[PDB]
Amino acid sequence: METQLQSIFEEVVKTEIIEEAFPGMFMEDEKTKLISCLAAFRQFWSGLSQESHEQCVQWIVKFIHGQHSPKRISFLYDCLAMAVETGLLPPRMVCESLINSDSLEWERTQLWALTFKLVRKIIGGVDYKGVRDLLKAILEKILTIPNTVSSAVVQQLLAAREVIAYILERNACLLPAYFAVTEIRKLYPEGKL
Amino acid sequence: GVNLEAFSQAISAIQALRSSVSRVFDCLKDGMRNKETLEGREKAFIANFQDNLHSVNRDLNELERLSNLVGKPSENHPLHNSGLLSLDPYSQLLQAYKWSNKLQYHAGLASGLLNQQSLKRSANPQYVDDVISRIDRMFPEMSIHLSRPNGTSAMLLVTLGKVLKVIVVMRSLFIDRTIVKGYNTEDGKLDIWSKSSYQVFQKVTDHATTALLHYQLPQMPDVVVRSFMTWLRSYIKLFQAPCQRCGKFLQDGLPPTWRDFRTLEA
Amino acid sequence: EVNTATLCRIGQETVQDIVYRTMEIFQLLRNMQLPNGVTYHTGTYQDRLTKLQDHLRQLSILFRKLRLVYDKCNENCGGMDPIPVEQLIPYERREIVEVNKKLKQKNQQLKQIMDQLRNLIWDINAMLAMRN
Amino acid sequence: QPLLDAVLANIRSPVFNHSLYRTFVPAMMAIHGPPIVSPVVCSRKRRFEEDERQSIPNVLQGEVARLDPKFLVNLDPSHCSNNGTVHLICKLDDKDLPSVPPLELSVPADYPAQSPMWIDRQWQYDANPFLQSVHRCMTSRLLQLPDKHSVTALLNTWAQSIHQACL
Amino acid sequence: AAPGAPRPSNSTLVDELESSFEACFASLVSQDYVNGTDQEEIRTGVDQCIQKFLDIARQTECFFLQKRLQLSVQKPDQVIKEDVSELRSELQRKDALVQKHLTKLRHWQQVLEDINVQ
Amino acid sequence: SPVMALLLQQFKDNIQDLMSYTKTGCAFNKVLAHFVAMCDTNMPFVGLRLELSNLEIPHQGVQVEG
Repeated sequence: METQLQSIFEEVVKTEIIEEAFPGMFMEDEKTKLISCLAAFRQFWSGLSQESHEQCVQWIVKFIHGQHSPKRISFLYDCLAMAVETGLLPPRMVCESLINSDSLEWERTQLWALTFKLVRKIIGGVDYKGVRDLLKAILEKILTIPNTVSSAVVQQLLAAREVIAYILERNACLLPAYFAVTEIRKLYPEGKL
Repeated sequence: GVNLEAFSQAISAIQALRSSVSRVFDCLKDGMRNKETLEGREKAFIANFQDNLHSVNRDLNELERLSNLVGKPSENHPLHNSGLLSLDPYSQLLQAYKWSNKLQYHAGLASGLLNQQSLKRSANPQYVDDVISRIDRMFPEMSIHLSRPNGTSAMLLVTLGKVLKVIVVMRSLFIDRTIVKGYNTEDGKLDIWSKSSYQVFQKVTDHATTALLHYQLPQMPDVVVRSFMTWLRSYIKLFQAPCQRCGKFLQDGLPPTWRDFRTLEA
Repeated sequence: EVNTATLCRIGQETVQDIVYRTMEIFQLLRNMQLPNGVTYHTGTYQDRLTKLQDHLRQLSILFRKLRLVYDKCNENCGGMDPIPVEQLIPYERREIVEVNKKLKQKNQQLKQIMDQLRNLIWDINAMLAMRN
Repeated sequence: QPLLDAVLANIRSPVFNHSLYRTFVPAMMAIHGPPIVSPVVCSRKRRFEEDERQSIPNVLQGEVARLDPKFLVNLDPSHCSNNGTVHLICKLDDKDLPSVPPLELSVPADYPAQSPMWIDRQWQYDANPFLQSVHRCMTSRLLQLPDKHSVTALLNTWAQSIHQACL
Repeated sequence: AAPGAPRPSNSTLVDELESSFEACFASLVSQDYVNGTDQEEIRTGVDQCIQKFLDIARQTECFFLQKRLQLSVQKPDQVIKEDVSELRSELQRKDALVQKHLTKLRHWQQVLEDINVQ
Repeated sequence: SPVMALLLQQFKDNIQDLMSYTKTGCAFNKVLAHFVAMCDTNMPFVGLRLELSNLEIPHQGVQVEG
């Protein structure tokens, strides 16, 4: 079921093989093959007990942060975003599954930057008033960081401030801001620096 | 008399036993220098007992035991001590023996490591051949003989264990033009040039020619023919083929590097 | 009569010969067994003794000539003493060239002569192939 | 066989590891007499001062020292000093045709990632059709590179894609 | 002064070759008693002596080659004279071989005429 | 032992003549020799890289100054 599905997806996604990588003459698939893999995955999980699909969605994250492969991580994020854009793969479920359990504060700063760029691109995620809840977890990741980390990861880690500023500024057109206040109340009890 | 090596090994073993005893009693004379989590260094104590278990290695000498129990009262040595008391200068004989053995081993190692030659080039006797052949014939299971039916060159044949006899034409040295023939031979009235084989003995002849072109030295043909004879005699078994199975091809014979292994392996 | 480059080549050949003679004296020392072993009582013994005596005398003369040629090369530092072309390695003569051309022509003639000679030798070998 | 000393060493729990001194050292110094088994003076300062403090992690330094001289790496605006540690601003100054300098921002030396990030590419690649084909080839090659590395793998793949996709 | 980084030293590479040569020979003969026991203790010394000997021989050959190149690039007339002498020697050797072959051929002609005489 | 069918479609023909014209340069040795020797000298190195990936930095392909 889910294990066999993940095995098939890994066998399909992991197309990288250095077979005789010597500088020989052994002779843009990043778009067409991506859509093909997305369609195959959608046709597979469409009839695979979609009620538990959200669980498998979290299982997807199991493969997300597996490889280091920053270009491949960006490609995977882009193709999964496109697959979400096809109406399938509800955005709230996938963002909730990807945000937690793989945060790795400063452990994968590149993966952090790509993940925050992705959630910024998918920050639409239109839903009911139960969306700002995810924001809470975001602040949690900002809480597990003293502001004395490294002079290099400043603008790199600034993606968090960027996405939160975008959320709260477009709240005039994204989501009611008083709910944002009552959500951030979980960080401060009326004044906590 | 390799038993001398066994007795030296036993001496080293008992000296190691004494050293291990001293070391373990010295370690017991010290405690935990800096552990701070657990005095696991006491386990090294048990490890020291392993070295004391090396005392059982001295028991292995009982296998090497019974090395010498004979008469021969010191092998013709006593001349002045057991003989003429006034003959005190005897030990000069033993001194000369040690000197000669030391010189022999020294020059042997020197010649062995002098393979890195440094001479760029040279720029600014049938009785001897028969004698060299007869001297080389002095090894067991290597009955050779020559007849010289045609020409002043040497016609030598070798037959070691089987009917795989080999002929090698020489020019008083560097015997080229090898021909091995398994189970017939000297047809007509002398040596022949049929060179017929089973697609494997012909390969053996190719190997022999390659070795002759390979083991050719600029001078000193004695060492050349000695290496040749050893290289040929190394074929006495033809029963094992490492680095592969026993049937990699038609047959697995090529010991060019002082060891036989599976053929087609360069 | 400078012969300086030839002198340096001779010194190189002399040190090469010194190394080869060291190898030779070691190879002749390793096979110096006990005198009264089997039969080599004094004959081959004294023979190789005189052989190594001549070896050491020749090696001493060679060391003398090596010292001499080294002193000559040292004293040869006259004019253009630094000559930095060592680290700066790149990356009349007409009469000598004409004599060389004539020598190579005579050598080609002798080469054709030797070709005819070896052709006749191969022919004789062919005849012997027909022998009984 | 002599496990008695083993169980005794097990018993040696109390902190006074000085009774064994009086127990063993008399006979030891009696039969063995090396009172100075190491009279050589031993007084060295372990840690006085040892730090680079003047450059990036030298791991990438030793790596980039091996690359071909046809790759010319420079220093970008200061945003990859210590943690990121790499701003691979390189020029392929050689006999082949030149191109746009890559970004290739790798991560801390732990290497749970690679270099290619391609920030300034958005306008540097889509403008020129040939350079767009070069970018397509480079992406297809990088995606087929299993766990590419800091300087060698990325720059090598980039150069080979740039000089293969000429056509 | 020896263990440090600087190492001022001179007066070598001339007699040092003979020094290294004679080094691993006094262990064989000296005015001292020779112990009647030895096991691989001589190899540890002879290997070092032989490698030092090879190293110093290579050093001397490199010095000679450097002087060769300096005098060649400075004055190639010596190289021209050397080539001339080599050509003279080759011609003399060829003439000697030709004379020997001619003598052998004449002897064989004589003995062949004698054999055909029957 | 069944043949592990991994074709990889690894071939340059007939664009190998282009690689030949890129350099300074009657059988077809000039191309078959390349196509065999590249793998003949690559396979040991890729195997070494595979076995060495356990320790550290198994980056492969850095030519010796070209």
